[PDB]
Amino acid sequence: AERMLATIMFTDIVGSTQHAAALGDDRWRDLLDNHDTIVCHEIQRFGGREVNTAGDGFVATFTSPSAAIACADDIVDAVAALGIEVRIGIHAGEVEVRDASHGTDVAGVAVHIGARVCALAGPSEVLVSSTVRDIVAGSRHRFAERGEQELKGVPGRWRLCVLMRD
Amino acid sequence: AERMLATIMFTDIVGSTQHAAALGDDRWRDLLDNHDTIVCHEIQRFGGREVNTAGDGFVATFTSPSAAIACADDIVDAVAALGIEVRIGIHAGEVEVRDATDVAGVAVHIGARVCALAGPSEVLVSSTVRDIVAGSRHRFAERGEQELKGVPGRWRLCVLMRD
Ligand SMILES: Nc1ncnc2c1ncn2[C@@H]1O[C@H](COP(=O)(O)CP(=O)(O)OP(=O)(O)O)[C@@H](O)[C@H]1O
Ligand SMILES: [Mn+2]
Repeated sequence: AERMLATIMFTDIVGSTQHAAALGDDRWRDLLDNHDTIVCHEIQRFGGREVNTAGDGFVATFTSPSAAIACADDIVDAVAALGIEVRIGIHAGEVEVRDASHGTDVAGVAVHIGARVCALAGPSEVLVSSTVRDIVAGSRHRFAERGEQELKGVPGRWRLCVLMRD
Repeated sequence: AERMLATIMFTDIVGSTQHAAALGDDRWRDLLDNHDTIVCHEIQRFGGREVNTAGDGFVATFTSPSAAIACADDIVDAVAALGIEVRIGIHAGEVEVRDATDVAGVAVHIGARVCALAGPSEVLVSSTVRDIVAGSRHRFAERGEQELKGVPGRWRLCVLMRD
């Protein structure tokens, strides 16, 4: 492995648990396979790379912060077409790449920060660390600043920004 | 090929974020790799089938609730030998079996959730799994009624008593 700079994207179906319960396993299952084939499609489209992909959501790394943001914005719309909303979290940082000619994985506190931003993201909302915003500054993307959302005893403090889509 | 009865095991490292900070990404990565070889080995040992990551953790299905419970208690000890503790959650129910091995259904969400309620080096299970192995050597202590989030009902959770 090597320490590499990367932009990490985390996806999560909103009220996924209530959803499965209000639907039944048969329909829930079908809805899941649709979402996965969709999201996985967008990610690959925008040159992203799926890393370990966990639960009712995904995790992917992009070599371009802009791409990752474009992907996330497109995903939010493509899944809303299924009746379900997704919440997305993005972060960028160096990470240990447990890479492999298959399911190449990643690890480091950067990964935990991403996952943590995803959890704070609202329905059909793309949330990102101020880190992600500063580093694409100069691009067409714009964001609104939420403020400081102290993260699970993580060293320092973090501000989060919502991508203003359209 | 359809709806199947299964015992699902969810594992997760306790305070995996306090450990990475304290270790630094380099060491955290190696450890993580040791843990994964260990857990994955126990699961395979006890005939389990990984429907594999719960991020910093695993998810596996067993055709025998007893086996799954024996795998989980062995795991708790084998990882404590690395300096880190795991929390484990078990549940049993029918589940939708599928593609891209993977499983799905509200039973998976229930498991994933009695894992999050599990303490360090603790094996937590739904009253559902205590009930299905009643008659075996395993014993449990009852926590009471929890309102597992997003879930209908109000479940009773039980702690596996280990030596
Ligand atoms: N196949 C799978 N493998 C591992 N985990 C899975 C999984 N399917 C679902 N999950 C679980 O789904 C849960 C993740 O949190 P969410 O799914 O976002 C519930 P929530 O955070 O309460 O959303 P909500 O507030 O909209 O109800 C985790 O417990 C996760 O491990
Ligand atoms: Mn969810």
